[PDB]
Amino acid sequence: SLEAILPQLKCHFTWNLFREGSMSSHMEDRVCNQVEHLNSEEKATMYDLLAYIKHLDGESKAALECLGQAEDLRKSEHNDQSEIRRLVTWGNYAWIYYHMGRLSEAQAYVDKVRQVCQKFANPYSMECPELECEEGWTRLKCGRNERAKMCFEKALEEKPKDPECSSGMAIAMFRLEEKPEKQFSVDALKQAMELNPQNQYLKVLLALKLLRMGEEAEGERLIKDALGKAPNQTDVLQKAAQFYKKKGNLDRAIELLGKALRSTVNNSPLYSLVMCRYREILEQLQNKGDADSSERRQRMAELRRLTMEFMQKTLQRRRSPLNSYSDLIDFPEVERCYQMVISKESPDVEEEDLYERYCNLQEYHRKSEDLAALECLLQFPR
Amino acid sequence: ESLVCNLRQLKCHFTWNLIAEDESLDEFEDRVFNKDEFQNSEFKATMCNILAYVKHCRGLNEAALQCLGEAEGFIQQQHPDQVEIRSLVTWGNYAWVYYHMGQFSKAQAYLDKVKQVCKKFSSPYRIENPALDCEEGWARLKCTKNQNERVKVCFQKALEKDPKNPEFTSGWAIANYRLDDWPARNYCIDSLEQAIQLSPDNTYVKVLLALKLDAVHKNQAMALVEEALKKDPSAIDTLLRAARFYCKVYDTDRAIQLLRKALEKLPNNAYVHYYMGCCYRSKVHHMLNRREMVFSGDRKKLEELIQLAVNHLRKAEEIKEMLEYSCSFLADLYIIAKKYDEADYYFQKELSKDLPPGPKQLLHLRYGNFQFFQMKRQDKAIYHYMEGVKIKKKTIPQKKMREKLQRIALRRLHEDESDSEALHILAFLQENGGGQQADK
Repeated sequence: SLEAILPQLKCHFTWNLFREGSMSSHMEDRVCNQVEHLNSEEKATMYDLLAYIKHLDGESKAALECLGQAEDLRKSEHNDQSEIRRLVTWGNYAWIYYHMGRLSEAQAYVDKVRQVCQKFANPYSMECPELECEEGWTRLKCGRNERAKMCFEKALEEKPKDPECSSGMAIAMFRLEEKPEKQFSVDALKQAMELNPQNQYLKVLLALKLLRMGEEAEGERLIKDALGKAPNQTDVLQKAAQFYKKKGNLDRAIELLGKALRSTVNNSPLYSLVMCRYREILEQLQNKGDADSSERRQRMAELRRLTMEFMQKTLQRRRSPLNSYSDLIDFPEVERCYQMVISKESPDVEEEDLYERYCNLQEYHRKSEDLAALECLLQFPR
Repeated sequence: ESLVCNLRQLKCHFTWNLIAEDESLDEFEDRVFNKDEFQNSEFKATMCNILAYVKHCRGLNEAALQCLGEAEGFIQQQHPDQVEIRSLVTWGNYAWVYYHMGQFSKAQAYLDKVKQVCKKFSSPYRIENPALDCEEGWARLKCTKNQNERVKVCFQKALEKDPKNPEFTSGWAIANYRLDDWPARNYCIDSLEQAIQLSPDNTYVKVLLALKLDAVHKNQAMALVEEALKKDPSAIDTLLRAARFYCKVYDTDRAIQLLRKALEKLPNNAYVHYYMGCCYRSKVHHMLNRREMVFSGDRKKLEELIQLAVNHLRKAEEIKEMLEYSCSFLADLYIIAKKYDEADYYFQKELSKDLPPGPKQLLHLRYGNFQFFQMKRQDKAIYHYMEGVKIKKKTIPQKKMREKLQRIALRRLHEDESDSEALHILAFLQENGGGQQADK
């Protein structure tokens, strides 16, 4: 009877977060990049999501620890809305215990969620597939096609095949492609920046918009302000380096990424970005007939040390289904830089290795059974 | 009073806030009913509910009650099994209308009925509250890859329920930025094919699949239109959509017969007259490019074209100058017809109307070309090009207008009348040059 109760809850286990079938580099480093730059409300949300990622990786015991920390922050603050936000966390205990086999324990939290939901109940409305179609038709006629698309799409998830919803979704798709929906960016970003006056991430988003619109004096002034106030934030540094790359300056873009790489201990995702940029600048200097320069050497040596450091970093890592999946993605890029940097400049030192062992690890990644099981559950095509 | 507090919690057409940023109710009703007169509705209850809401907004309530009764009748007619679930919105409409009138007992009774149905069919664990609608969405921002469309909806719900909140506003702004940077790509071919195969006898998605795609199908695409007309001869949907499709076919003898059949249905409509004007115009322009030869029928075709265009213009446009955008077609029609005085009359009629900056600069470009071709003088043309370049909208007609200014710079060498206005032209062009080397 407990199996039927679980699908009715709202938690990360009932939202289809990975519907696309495409996943990024493992989110361990992306989800919890920096924790000293956030407030209490954002800290609680991060820990709720971090438990879901860990559980898929197989570390059920560590998942409970991530949930407990978010439990403490929400309990510490006393507020009416804080009680409601607690419903997401209690949904994760029920799913994790039931999977882990502790069926008796999971019944306690299913009981507890019912009293909280009973006090704040709305006795004049409900949710069902039939109530999403009637709203979908009305939004279609009034001319809001984008909102009508999602009312039909969310109704098909409950009923996989339905001749009425399917007809409606095709009409909304046809109307949208005929005339695209308008988007407001500069108005919304300016309005949001006025409500939040101490946020610099929204500053570099607007400047990147203004650069493409045709104004650089406005854009460059905004970025110089943002970098001065918060010069040790990874999010701002990556966006700032992108702006200069779009503008046409590659020297300054390189320096900003090098600063960002030395910011946090979770610098694994940044390795792929920096490696590509050195390849682009070195290929450019061939066009300028600069086959040899103290400056051309001043770049080739740096690419030499980064390739060894990344390869050394990969080998010293615990083996997990998510680590193996992310390793295969970065293999094509790291290989291409290998022949470019070292095989051409000088014969490779045999005794230094860091190669033919890394390649051996790649072959073992494909044969792993645990990766195959994970992809089937997530329905990722091979 | 507690009555309004309870009424605020219902979900119906009144709460959904249908009309927004519409200068009048007349524009709303026209755009919903007359303009897309085709669609009608798959579910007949929506039209009656919308009409009842508009009628109440006008000031009449008995008509609203009658329309709502018709909506309930249609609901009972279509779905007998799910009559309880499907009737939930109309009860809210009764409650709101009765409360507006003053009979509170009926409003209370309908509220009790809604409460009973909700209590019988509700789930004990689920809840709806914008805090959860925000948590779902902060999860999506981190987890998503390229589909940012549901993030924006999740944030709009929370923002609508409680505005002026910094967190919801930040989420909405980020979603809008991400959607603007990389637009969502959607394709109707697979969805349309699936919709047809699941439920035949729809006789609408067939026509949409024909006109939108399957150009390679050719005669096979036309077969869909023939079968759609065969299955339902009384459907105005297929009738209007097939007639517009035949304009691409360039077979007016067939499209006009269909449009006459349609006019036999709704005589007062103006877009029926508009489509006939589009049908002669597309055929005569097609035959003007290379058919040549006797070139006689074209004068007649233009005559009926202009008469139908005027029969359009006399209605639904004198009231609102902006709508149908027909005056440009009228002007170019006279230009092809070689008659110029009514041509400038109608173009000046068009020019006085406000337009968005893009259409404005397009109008300036077109009339600059005209003022060049038909008039010996050049000062008016350079003035109108200056008028257009005064608009700072960035678009490809504006780039063509910069090319026009380069031409006028050549005409400075050719004609002496250009004088210092050419100096201002080259000043603007060197400003543009400074800008483009600034973009580097």
